[PDB]
Amino acid sequence: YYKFPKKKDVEFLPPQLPSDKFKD
Amino acid sequence: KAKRKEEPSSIFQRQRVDALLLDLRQKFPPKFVQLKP
Amino acid sequence: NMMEYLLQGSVLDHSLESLIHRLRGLCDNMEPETFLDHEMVFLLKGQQASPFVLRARRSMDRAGAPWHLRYLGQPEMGDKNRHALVRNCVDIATSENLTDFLMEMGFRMDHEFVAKGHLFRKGIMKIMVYKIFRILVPGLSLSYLVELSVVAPAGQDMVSDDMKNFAEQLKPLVHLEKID
Amino acid sequence: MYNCLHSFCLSLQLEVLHSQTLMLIRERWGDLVQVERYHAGKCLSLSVWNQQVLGRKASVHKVTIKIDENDVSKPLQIFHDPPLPASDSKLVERAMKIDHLSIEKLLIDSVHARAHQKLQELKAILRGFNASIETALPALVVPILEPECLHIFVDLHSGMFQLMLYGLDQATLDDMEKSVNDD
Amino acid sequence: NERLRALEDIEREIGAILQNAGTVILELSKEKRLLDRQAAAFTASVQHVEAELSAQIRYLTQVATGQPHEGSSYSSRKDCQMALKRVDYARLKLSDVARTCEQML
Amino acid sequence: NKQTFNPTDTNALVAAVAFGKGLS
Amino acid sequence: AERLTKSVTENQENKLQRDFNSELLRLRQHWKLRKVGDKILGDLSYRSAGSLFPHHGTFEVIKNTDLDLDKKIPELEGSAYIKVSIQKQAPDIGDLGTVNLSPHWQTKLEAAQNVLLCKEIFAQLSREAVQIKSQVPHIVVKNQIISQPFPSLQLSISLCHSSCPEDHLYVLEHNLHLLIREFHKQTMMPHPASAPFGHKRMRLSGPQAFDKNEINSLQSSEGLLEKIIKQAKHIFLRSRAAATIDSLASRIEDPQIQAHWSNINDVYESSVKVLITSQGYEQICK
Amino acid sequence: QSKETLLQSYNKRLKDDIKSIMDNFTEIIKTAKIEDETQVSRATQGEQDNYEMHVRAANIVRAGESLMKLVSDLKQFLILNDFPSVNEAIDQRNQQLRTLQEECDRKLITLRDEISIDLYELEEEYYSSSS
Repeated sequence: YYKFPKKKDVEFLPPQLPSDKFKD
Repeated sequence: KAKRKEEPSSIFQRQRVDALLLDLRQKFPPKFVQLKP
Repeated sequence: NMMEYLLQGSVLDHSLESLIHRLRGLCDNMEPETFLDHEMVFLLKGQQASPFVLRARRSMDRAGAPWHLRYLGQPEMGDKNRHALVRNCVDIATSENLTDFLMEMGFRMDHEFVAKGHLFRKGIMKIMVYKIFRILVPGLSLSYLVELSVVAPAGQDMVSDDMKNFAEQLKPLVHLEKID
Repeated sequence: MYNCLHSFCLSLQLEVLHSQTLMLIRERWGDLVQVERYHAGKCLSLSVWNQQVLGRKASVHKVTIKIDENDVSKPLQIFHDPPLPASDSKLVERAMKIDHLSIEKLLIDSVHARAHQKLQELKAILRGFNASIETALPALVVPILEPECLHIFVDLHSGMFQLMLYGLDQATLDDMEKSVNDD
Repeated sequence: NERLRALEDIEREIGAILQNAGTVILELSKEKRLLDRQAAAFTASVQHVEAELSAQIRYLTQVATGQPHEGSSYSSRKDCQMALKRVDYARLKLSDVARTCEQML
Repeated sequence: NKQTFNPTDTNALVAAVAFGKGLS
Repeated sequence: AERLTKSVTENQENKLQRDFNSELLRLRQHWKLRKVGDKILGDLSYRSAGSLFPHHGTFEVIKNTDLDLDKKIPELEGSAYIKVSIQKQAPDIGDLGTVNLSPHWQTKLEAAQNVLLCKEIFAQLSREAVQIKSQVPHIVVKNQIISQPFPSLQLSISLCHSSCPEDHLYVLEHNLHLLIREFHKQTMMPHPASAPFGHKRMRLSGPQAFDKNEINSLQSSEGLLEKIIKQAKHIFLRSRAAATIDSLASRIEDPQIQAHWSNINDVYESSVKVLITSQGYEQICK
Repeated sequence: QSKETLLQSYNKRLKDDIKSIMDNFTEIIKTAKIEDETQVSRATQGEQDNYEMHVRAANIVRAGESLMKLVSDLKQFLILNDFPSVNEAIDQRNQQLRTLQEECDRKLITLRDEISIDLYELEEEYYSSSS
């Protein structure tokens, strides 16, 4: 994306993933 | 918004990678940006 | 040693189809079957006014298989927060030699009513069903009595919770009960 | 940009290889040959060949690897029990010297090299006894006549290298096996 | 096919004329033809559909805890396909033998 | 509202199975 | 009324592919029943008799605006391909293989069933490295199980994912059936006397005090041993046939030899009839 | 859990809603306001009472002629029972595949017999060759 790309803050880790589909 | 967005079969298990991910800003300090040239 | 359990009950005649159909497709591989037994309920007493468990009821099916009896009597106390429990046993004997020794030891009979029915292979447990028939030697509540017959040593006795869960699942036309 | 992914990729690679080893010993080998020495990240520490049955007397020296925060010249800086007991197949993890293929690969390399070393050791005394004998890919072969027979192999997973002479007298060669494992 | 036929009948009778019966009282626009539609398809069809729905609702309710209504779940159906594979292999072998015989001409 | 369970049959069958209580 | 008779008249005119009460039942009535984790119903894992390892099933019905389009339920994701060329020698396996390859939903289903089958086969046979290491040296690395009864030929029939002597077909079916056979032998219901819930042979211990030999023969081994014995018998029969047929070529002027094999050859047992058959004479059968 | 109770409650709610839609849409279906009972106004209030059907009359007839088939399909889809408790079409498939494999085995045995006949007859011919 263009905009301003001023996403500083911190974190820079987490996961952002998904596969919950096995009775769990 | 229907075909795909992020990830369908994106299973954990080796997500463990996450686990290590939780090492890296730590192995080395993120540099300040504040520049949207 | 071992233990004994029971989930005694009864059901009407007309209401058997849906019951046996539900009970069948639970843990059985395939090919459900049935069996006709033979009543030789005996009694071994005469010295202390306290009879023994001599219900030597063995099936009259294909030969080769050895006849035997199981211990079922004198319900012992205990079973804290559990279902019916009583010390039981089992002992197989030679074909027709068991009754020979019973008659040689001077014992009497107890009943002559035969109760044929079906069997169903459960999982960690076992269930059975039968209906009492008042007939002659070669051929009556009029209701299929069912129960959860299962034998096991002391172990953990956690099977009581599983039996209660099954009874909960077997809600419509059957329940569990003890005997005294 | 150079250093970031360099340590990161190799680190995640060794970690997932460790995980794969755990999964493999979980169902394939089990308590038979397994000792976990990996303490906390940044380095692998396995132990497979050891005093599992106290029969063998490298017998306990296992393998391990780390990063050591050094140049990227060495991929993993592998190290294990005393290697190169001979000078055959270059003794450097024969045919699988390079890493990144499989941990089980390096395991079979190590056990095969040690088995070859032991086979050469036995061949030494066999030849110094009298001429002559030969060897093969799995293990050595010693004849008795001038022709086949009298085959002997090595347990690639444990001590007490086995043997099998085509013929008769079973449950008796087990005494020979025990004596060879002991003395 | 009993339950399948019952479901098919319930589906075919789901769209009853009760929803379309809202134009039956206005049929008296000629004197103070099809006036019969205001009797049979006014409420009796809806009543019968509701009765059928209630009857279908009160079934045995077999499914209680786990996975009932099984029935394949198992053996040599697999080996039946395997026997088909053996038949195919025999076909291949017969074809090879026929090619050899043709070459033998 | 078809009845599927008989309460009287349950109590009667349990007492006539253990012994001959009610036969003689 | 128009919306009712136009949007629901699909099955009323002609039965076509439609997940709505017309397609989901066909696979269901054939494979499983109603189940819901989120939208998953009846995974094919053979757990009814597997008892080896569990695996869920990512199944979810879906629709699409097209012509002749079914529900297309989703799905291991791999495949199997078996080819036998077992005559070689190698110091270390690890290379690649030679890969060279309608109700689409059912095709995906059967492919998943087959891949789970071969996975379970390899899991069971893989549990043979740690064992009695005697009279059967064997190595295993990755999908390959190399073995040698004696140094004459190779072994380790195997397969791989996708994305001459005819010893290729009838080598896989046996080990394949071995799993369901082990399931059967340890599952047809016992029904020994009333319901002790045991085994027929096990229950038969009473009627006859069988010897220690029969006591041991009550159970048996499986897996690697069976396949090894089978391969040994096969290669041995092949070598015997080769020797017999080569005998004729090596000696022609000498009295030739006729060959006759049985018409019923057991798994392990077999028989061969061989006569002298002196040339141009029938009264020399001594 | 007892989902049959929830299904019965949903069916009863659907039936009650259908009955209400059939009943709450007959206040002006059987009459056209022939008399002026409105004490306030019959020219400006009574005329707007029927011209406001979208807020008064057509506010129930809209969903009342749309929710019926929707609820019908919902009930027919959420419960795809297939629960005859005996699985009628199971033993039939079993017998089908059993007959199939039986005929396959019979054909295989017959082919084996034919092949053995050919072999044995050719082996005798193989003896004839004195070379």
